[PDB]
Amino acid sequence: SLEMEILKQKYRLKDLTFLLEKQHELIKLIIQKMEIISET
Amino acid sequence: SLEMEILKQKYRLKDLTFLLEKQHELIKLIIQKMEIISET
Amino acid sequence: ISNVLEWIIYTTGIIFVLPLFVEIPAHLQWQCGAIAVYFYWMNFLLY
Amino acid sequence: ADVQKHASLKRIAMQVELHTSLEKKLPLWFLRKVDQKSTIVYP
Amino acid sequence: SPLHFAASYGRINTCQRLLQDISDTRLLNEGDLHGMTPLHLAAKNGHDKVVQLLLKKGALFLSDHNGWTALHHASMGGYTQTMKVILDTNLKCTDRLDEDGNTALHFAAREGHAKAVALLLSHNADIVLNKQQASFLHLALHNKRKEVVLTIIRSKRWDECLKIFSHNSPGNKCPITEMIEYLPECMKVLLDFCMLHSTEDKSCRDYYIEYNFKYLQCLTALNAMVQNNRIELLNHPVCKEYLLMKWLAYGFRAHMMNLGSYCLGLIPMT
Repeated sequence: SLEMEILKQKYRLKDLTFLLEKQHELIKLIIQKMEIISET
Repeated sequence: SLEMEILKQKYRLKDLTFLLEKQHELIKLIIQKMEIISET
Repeated sequence: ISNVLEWIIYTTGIIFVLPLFVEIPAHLQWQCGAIAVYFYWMNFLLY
Repeated sequence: ADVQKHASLKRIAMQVELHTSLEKKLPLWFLRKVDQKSTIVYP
Repeated sequence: SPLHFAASYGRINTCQRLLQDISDTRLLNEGDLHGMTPLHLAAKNGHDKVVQLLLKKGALFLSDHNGWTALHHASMGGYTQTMKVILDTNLKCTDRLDEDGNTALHFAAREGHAKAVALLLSHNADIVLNKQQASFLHLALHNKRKEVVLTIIRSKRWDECLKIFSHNSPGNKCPITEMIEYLPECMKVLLDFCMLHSTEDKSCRDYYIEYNFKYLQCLTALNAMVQNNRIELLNHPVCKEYLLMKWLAYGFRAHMMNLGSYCLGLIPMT
């Protein structure tokens, strides 16, 4: 089945790297809005 | 297909693990700058 | 089988040539020759 | 067609097993006199 | 407790406020549940400012309940910046051993951190066996760490690194016969040094190329390549010239002596 098993592994990896590229842009938003005082 | 389809999966995985290694160093930076009171 | 063919060659190539010292029936000389001459070449492949 | 799957290695495995069998049976002074640490080629 | 958190997460402005009471080092050198100091926690997480601040304030190269130093923790993470700060205070730290005899360079190699290996190996790190009788190069090889093994082979100290192993070990062999077993593309990278080209113009009648065999002798290397099915190293020009030489040296002579003693009967009988 490898000539579609790896195509399924591709779909799984593709929508994983899309989920991480969505998550990276929440972590940048935390640093952008985070309150920093006296621990700079 | 496998003899280039796995090679394409290699690139898709390589620029995923590089995106996580860029993101791990924002999460360390949040703990480094974050104001902490009433948890210590 | 290399160790076995070397006995078939040397025990028979002697009999093909025993008339260098001992007279022997012509039929036994060439019946041994037909075996010795064959196995010398069959066993050359193993070299 | 399964010997031909290994033939390109089997050639070299036969040579390595031959030359090492001779290194186990030649005396050491002869190997030191005859073997050679580097070789030139002129293509 | 509180400074262990502040140092463990690089929280430099909290360290400058806990340590502002600089009248005694009893906190700055303190123990832990795992026996680490604040300097170990800063090194463990790669915080190149805090590991420096603690060394500036009065930290000490004490050790974990496992015997690990700050430099062992810095090496374990590959944090070259924290190592470079430690080595700028006390390069005499580098040789320290844990409970299993691992020098700092064993960890930088085992964890696969090539730029950390380059920093310790270019400084005077002591290449030494651990108490499982392995060198740092065996720890790289038994973990398939290509860029560490390749950095060691590229480095100006390779000719010290290869010599250091315990012959009586059943687990650790001569490193070439470990590379052939675990990382054959490093063995290809090593044999590329063994091809020398004299004139840079292969069409010229004055052209030559030269092969050096020092890694193929102790046929130990080629037996290891056969036993590990390394067809692409057996086909490498250095290996082809090594076998052709070995055959021209005595292999052809011993064969033609044996075949000649047979042929001296074969032909006369026909």
